[PDB]
Amino acid sequence: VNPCCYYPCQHQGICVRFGLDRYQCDCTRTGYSGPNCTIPEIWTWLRTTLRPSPSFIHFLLTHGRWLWDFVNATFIRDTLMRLVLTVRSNLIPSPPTYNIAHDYISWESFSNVSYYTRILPSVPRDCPTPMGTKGKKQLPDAEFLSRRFLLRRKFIPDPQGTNLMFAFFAQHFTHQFFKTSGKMGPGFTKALGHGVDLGHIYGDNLERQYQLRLFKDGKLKYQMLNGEVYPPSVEEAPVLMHYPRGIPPQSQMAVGQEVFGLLPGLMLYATIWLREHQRVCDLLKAEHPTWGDEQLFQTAKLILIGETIKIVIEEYVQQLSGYFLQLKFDPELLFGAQFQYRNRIAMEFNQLYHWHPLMPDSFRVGPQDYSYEQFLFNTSMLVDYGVEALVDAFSRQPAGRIGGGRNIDHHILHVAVDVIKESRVLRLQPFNEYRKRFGMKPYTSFQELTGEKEMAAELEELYGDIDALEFYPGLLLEKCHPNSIFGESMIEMGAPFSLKGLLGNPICSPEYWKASTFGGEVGFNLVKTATLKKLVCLNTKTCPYVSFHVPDPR
Amino acid sequence: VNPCCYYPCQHQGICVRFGLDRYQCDCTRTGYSGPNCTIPEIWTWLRTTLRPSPSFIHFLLTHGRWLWDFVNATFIRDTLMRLVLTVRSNLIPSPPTYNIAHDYISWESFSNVSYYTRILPSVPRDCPTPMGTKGKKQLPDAEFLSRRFLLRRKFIPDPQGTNLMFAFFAQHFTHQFFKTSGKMGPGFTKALGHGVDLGHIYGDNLERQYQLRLFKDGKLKYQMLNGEVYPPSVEEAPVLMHYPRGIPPQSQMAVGQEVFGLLPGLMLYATIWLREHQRVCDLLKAEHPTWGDEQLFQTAKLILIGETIKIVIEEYVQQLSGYFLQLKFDPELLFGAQFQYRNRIAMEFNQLYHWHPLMPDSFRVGPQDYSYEQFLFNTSMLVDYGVEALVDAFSRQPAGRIGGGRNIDHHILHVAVDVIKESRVLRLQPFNEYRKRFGMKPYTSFQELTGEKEMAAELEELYGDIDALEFYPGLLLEKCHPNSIFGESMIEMGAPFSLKGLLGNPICSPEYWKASTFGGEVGFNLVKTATLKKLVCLNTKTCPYVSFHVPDPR
Ligand code: HEM
Ligand code: HEM
Repeated sequence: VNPCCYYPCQHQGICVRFGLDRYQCDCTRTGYSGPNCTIPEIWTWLRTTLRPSPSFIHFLLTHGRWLWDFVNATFIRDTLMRLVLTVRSNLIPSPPTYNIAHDYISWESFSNVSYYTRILPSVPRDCPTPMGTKGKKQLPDAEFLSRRFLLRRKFIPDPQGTNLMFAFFAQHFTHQFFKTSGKMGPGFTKALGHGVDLGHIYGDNLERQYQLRLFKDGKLKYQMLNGEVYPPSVEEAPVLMHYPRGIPPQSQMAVGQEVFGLLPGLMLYATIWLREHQRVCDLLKAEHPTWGDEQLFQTAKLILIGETIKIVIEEYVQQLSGYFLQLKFDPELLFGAQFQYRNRIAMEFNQLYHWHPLMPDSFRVGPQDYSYEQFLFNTSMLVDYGVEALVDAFSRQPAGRIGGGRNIDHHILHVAVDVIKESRVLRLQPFNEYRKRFGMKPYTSFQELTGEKEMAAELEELYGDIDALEFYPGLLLEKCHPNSIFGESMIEMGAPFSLKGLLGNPICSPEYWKASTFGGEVGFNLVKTATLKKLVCLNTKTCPYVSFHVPDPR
Repeated sequence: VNPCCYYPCQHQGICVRFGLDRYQCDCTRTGYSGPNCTIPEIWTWLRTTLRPSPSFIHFLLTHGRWLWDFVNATFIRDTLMRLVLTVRSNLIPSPPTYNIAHDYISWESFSNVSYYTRILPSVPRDCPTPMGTKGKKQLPDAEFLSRRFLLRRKFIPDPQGTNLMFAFFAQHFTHQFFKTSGKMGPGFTKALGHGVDLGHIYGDNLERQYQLRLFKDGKLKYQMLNGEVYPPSVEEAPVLMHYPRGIPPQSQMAVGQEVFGLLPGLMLYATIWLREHQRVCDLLKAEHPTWGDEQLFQTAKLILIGETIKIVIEEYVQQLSGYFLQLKFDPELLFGAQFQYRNRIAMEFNQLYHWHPLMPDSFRVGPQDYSYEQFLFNTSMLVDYGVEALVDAFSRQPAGRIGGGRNIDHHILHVAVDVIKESRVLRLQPFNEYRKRFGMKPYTSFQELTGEKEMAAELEELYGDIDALEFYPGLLLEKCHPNSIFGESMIEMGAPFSLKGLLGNPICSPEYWKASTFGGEVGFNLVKTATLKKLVCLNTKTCPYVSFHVPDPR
């Protein structure tokens, strides 16, 4: 009973439940027609039938680097880059649609921005299985799936050669828009602003942003330890910070994102970006002696946002895609498109970025391995080695494979367990529903999913139906592409959430991406040539190896 | 000293002050080039030179109704309507640009949404005149300009034949997005949501919205006086309401916008829309017996927003434009355009909608005139005459001319005085700067402005330079078009602020304007055929004369 439990409306048509026993699919401009939105318009049809396999497109982006050096040297770089942007971005709705409270559009869902859109509604709470129709009557014990399948047995490094500089960049970056409320529950972001507002550096709330500001030359407060510039102490900026009970204000560093006390990893980066902010303030001060503090501050936040979003497209995403296409951040590729410039980070996007397999077994800085119980919460390590050293270290140690399964180190394995349970509170739909939704074809067996027989078989025994595989488990347990860090679904589902958040940033709008926004060519060129090496090395007394890539191929 | 005081950058290029003594104009994609953004690209040029006079275009929209009956019967209705939408909407920046605190783009200006964008920055606080360069060293005494020029001498009715149903619709409507904070100051809207969020019916803050809700069938609370449905008392919904000290809870009606106790006018309408909400709830309940309260509520807010925004385009704006073009609200005209769906109501747009000249000398309901001291705060009048009667009355009494000057009745003349003083705190730029900005040509004399010699001459004596006429005074004192309620500037500056707020509503987005949003065809057709007569008459026991127009031409 309840027709919408059968997920009847295909090609993202919407199932509105009508009088009691019946329902209706709204196929408004889905490209399909008829009662379950399934008969293709001739165009719709032709497009889909000619669309090449995802797994195949991947290989073309990792086919002969010669041809791609040539394509990268022509304007086709720009064409394909525009096209990646448009095509991938169209899959994410704008304005936002639903949230935990509403599986319909409402104005509230549209304005209460403490919320996280979901792109697919809840499994209706009146369905037979907790997953709709198919599946076991009661889901697998989370604790169990994680120990049995997610847990690191033997460390598998990522084949693409990702290092911890990347692992930690990703952590830092992600934690400016993923900040689940806790005190309100799942759904609910405390990181309102919903994207690359650099609130991990400056604060999710103004009051804290003023607490971290110097209010001189547009600068941010800091402290000076040994030779260098390190974040101020909670002594000099009250701000808050989560630190294990019994750690003292003085020894705590005040940062922006309250969690970053947790590891050096997080702290390292927040130091680089504070140093970078100061630097930019001074160039801007030099340029405009009139400016005054507030304008220097705000213009600096804009440059650094421009920097962050360039480094992410041209270096971070270029590292984990592994495409030979040279990606580029040129906002102007979208000025001819019908693109909306706004973003709402989705709860599903939060599940998908739960990629803790990157974290290794121990942390080798210098020639000494550190345990997690030495690394996590170590307050001195940063100050002791200094930004230069740690960058080099993290740049050399490899990060783990994400996809494939059996790779979450036990110290953090509990997190993946909480993720699966949140999928459950969240009532996230099946995996495959999301597969369909992101333009992919559903798995017919776990054997197709995994790509082996042993796990697949037990997984089958547990879930009961491939059509009942939970979203996060399936994401992590799917077969990796060739010799890649994850497989098909991570890229096809993750990529649109990521490119809309990046290019849907107001800065990229024709209205804002003008040189004056940044304070004239000076500022504007700083965002236009930002580079990870430049970020680290211009703020360090000596340049280490800095890369998202593990060296030389060693 | 301070180059930007001379307003150097033409065609809305932006004057960034550089090292001390010098500055630079950023002409990024203005269509013009060179140091003050003045040399036209050949396209830019050709367009502008071929653009017909505004005053002329107006006459074409009030040229032979025969030709316009034919154009209205073809698809050209839709073409011109699309074109009005695109063309007018392009003049308003999206995302928002500045605010009182920032005359540069900043992320804060972009996210602290208690703010009101201004489309042109402040007169820099270091300029010689308070208006930049030109003008008297100290501005005209507000008190004086208003008594001398704004004040109603003899009532001039509006020639277009606008009535008080319109006067009060406009008041009600406007007060859902103009809610200056007071406790924070000028700048600062308490009506966050910035547009047609129907927060005048439902509340600017959720907590109050829950206080006004019944939480049964999606309905809103109410009370039953004599035969009809009237808003609940502050007794039954705490909510707040501004009522003159000493009025008791029971006699106060609880509404949504706290000010609406002030007049029957405001209350009358809030009664119609509460009755309309309930009605819609029931149709929706009838359609979907499954639905439950929250979804009925939210789907009703969406229908009523759709209604409000139709009635405004096809009836309200059609009444005060007086064009023979039949305007239409069809969101689909913009699905091919590059339109951004977001709005931020501007402080200037608040000044311009300060059009208090509509209010008459006394209020004749029935055959008895009421004084302002009988009308304002009269708690019984609504209940005493009932919605039916008052609609008829207000539908017959004519509203005053807006433009032209000398028409603000003394009882409310003080308001216009506060407006001019807020223009001053706000440091709003000259009038003409805004003229240029909205694609018009500046006045060379007050004589050109006004269109007579006596006021113009004294005005000149007071302001010192035509290029120093304050924005609101100039708006109200400019010569009315032919036999129209206001003149050129009110339409050319007001119209874009208005059409972006209307069509930049999320509901109009391709993502939302689907039948399901509204709950299937039923709901969707209610927004698609909404009419003022339907609004009033389907919620009243007997249909009066209902119009924005004064009858028959009498
Ligand atoms: C490889 C880098 C990492 C990435 C990309 C990553 C990503 C994430 C993300 C996206 C969240 C969700 C945040 C929210 O919405 O509130 C999260 C939560 C969490 N992560 Fe990580 N993380 C990483 C490394 C770590 C490490 C090293 C630890 C170990 C200290 C860790 C422990 C946790 C915990 C405890 C939570 C919050 C509690 C919970 O979800 O139940 N993460 N992580
Ligand atoms: C013809 C209909 C009217 C329109 C279109 C109109 C419009 C406005 C607007 C746009 C505001 C600004 C609201 C804000 O930002 O806070 C306002 C303020 C005000 N109006 Fe009206 N109004 C109308 C009739 C009236 C009447 C009849 C009165 C007399 C009781 C009145 C008295 C005021 C007062 C006292 C203020 C607030 C104080 C101030 O601005 O100093 N208005 N009006």
